[PDB]
Formats: sequence, structure tokens, C-alpha cells
Amino acid sequence: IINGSDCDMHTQPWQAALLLRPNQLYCGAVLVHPQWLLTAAHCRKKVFRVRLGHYSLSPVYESGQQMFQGVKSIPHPGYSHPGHSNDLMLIKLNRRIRPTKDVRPINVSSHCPSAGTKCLVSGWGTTKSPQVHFPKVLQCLNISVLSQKRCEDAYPRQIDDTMFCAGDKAGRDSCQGDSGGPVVCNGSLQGLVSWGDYPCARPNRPGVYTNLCKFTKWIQETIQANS
Ligand SMILES: N=C(N)c1ccc(NCc2ncc(-c3ccccc3)[nH]2)cc1OCc1cccnc1
Ligand SMILES: *[C@@H]1O[C@H](CO)[C@@H](O[C@@H]2O[C@H](CO)[C@@H](O)[C@H](O)[C@H]2NC(C)=O)[C@H](O)[C@H]1NC(C)=O
Ligand SMILES: *[C@@H]1O[C@H](CO)[C@@H](O)[C@H](O)[C@H]1NC(C)=O
Ligand code: NA
Repeated sequence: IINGSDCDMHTQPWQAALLLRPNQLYCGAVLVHPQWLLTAAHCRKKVFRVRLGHYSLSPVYESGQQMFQGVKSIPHPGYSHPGHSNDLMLIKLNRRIRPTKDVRPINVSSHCPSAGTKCLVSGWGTTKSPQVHFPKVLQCLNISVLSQKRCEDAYPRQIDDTMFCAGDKAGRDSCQGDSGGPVVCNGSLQGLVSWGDYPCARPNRPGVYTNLCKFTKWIQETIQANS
């Protein structure tokens, strides 16, 4: 997250980290059900461990942390790697979470956030771009939803309704390492960190996010079919 701030501790209880062996941050993810995560479908590598209720990037012990294994990883059937469309995937945890102040699911609303809506994006991705610099703790940044017309103008012939643009201010954006992390608007999960431009936070190059309001039926039906 470029030019965000340290999240307040215990404020993003739906934030997850997908780790590679032994505890290498791979992608962000979001707890959407007591036994399921959403992440970007481009976060394809086999996950070693899911880490929840944890603030720091390092493996330092935190009383609120909960570790899991992914047992199912279901990308949206419309995703076709390396294309950006339908950039979402459901991950089933090996067991249901233990509900705490640090570990709590967030719901996806079918209401699509409108242009100008203020949303919060979070992640442990680089805080600088092009220079790679990881933070010590979870970073939070407010970004505003752009109209689909302004999104199309920024990325001509690269945008469809499965995506939304957000983040109108130069110097502020999500970036590499933030992939699959949450975009929360008015208390509900409406986006996943998907893609954008390089270096991150360029003027007139907003971040591109998976438009989750378009997938509530798929999310609900897939969780139900795999229960
Ligand atoms: N500027 C942003 N808001 C932004 C946010 C997240 C990401 N995530 C990385 C990422 N998304 C998708 C892929 C991918 C897809 C298919 C095949 C292999 C890889 N990789 C990238 C972002 O901007 C582009 C970017 C690229 C490289 C270095 N820095 C920024
Ligand atoms: C993102 O925006 C929200 C909403 O404007 C900010 O939260 C507000 O913060 C102040 C207190 O510091 C108060 O106006 C409210 O109590 C907060 N509102 C809500 C909805 O929580 C938040 O600080 C911003 N975060 C960042 C990282 O900029
Ligand atoms: C970082 O963001 C804040 C607003 O959140 C802004 O006031 C500040 O100028 C930005 N910093 C840079 C270096 O762009
Ligand atoms: Na900062």
C-alpha cells in the first residue's frame, strides 16, 4: 500500500495472509464466511498456511492469531490466466474460525458501490514503487471509486464490468504484495486488490479491483455446494 498508514490494531478482523513455506507473504485474502476466504484468482500458487487475526508482517506471536490450511481453492470459472477478468477465487479453510475480536468474517453486498464512494484498501504489499519496501505492519488507505467511463479512459480496452477503478489521488494506491486483499466500502466487502499500473500510484492510473457485487450468487452457491 503506497502512502497509506498503519491500520489500527484489531480493526481489520477479516484481513487474511496467504503464506508460502515457512511464513512468506504471498497474497492478501479476506475472510467472508466462518470457513471461507476470497482472494484474487491470480494468487494461483498452492498456499502453505492461511494466517488470520495477525497484524505484523513477520511471524511474531500475537494472541489473536489463527492458522489454517486451504482444502479447496475454487477460482471463478470465468477467470482465464493471465487475463484480468473475473479475478476472484474462494478458499475453503480446513476448519471453521474461532470467532474473536481479531478474527471476524465480512459480507459482500450485491449493491455495487457508486462513483465517489470512499473505500478502505489494506495489505502488507510494498509501501514504495518502483522500489520494493515491505512494511512492518498491516497498512490501510482510503480510495474513492471512479466512474466506469474514467476507468475505461485510464485502461482503454482492458476494462469490463467484473472490475472497478478506485483511487483518484497521485501517490496513493495498492501495489505488489497487496493482491487479493480487501476493499471495504460502508462496512461491506466490495473489492479485491487485482491490478493497476507500474510503478504504482501514478497520476491518472487508478488501481483496478475485482467488482465483487457482480459475484454474490456465485459466492453463495459455491460455498453452499462445497458444504
Ligand atoms: N497498482 C496497483 N494497484 C496494483 C495492485 C496490485 C498488483 N498486484 C500484482 C499483480 N496483479 C496481477 C498480477 C498478475 C496477473 C497475471 C499474471 C501474473 C501476474 N500481478 C499490481 C498492481 O499494479 C501493477 C503492478 C505490476 C507489477 C509491479 N507493480 C505494479
Ligand atoms: C479512512 O476514512 C475514514 C472515514 O472518513 C476515516 O475514519 C474516520 O476517522 C475519524 C477519527 O480519526 C472520524 O471522523 C471517524 O470516527 C472515522 N469514521 C469511520 C467511518 O470510521 C479513517 O481514519 C480513514 N483512514 C485512513 C487510513 O485514512
Ligand atoms: C499521503 O497521503 C496524505 C493523505 O492521506 C497526503 O496528505 C500526503 O500529501 C500524501 N503524501 C505524498 C508523499 O503524496
Ligand atoms: Na505511511
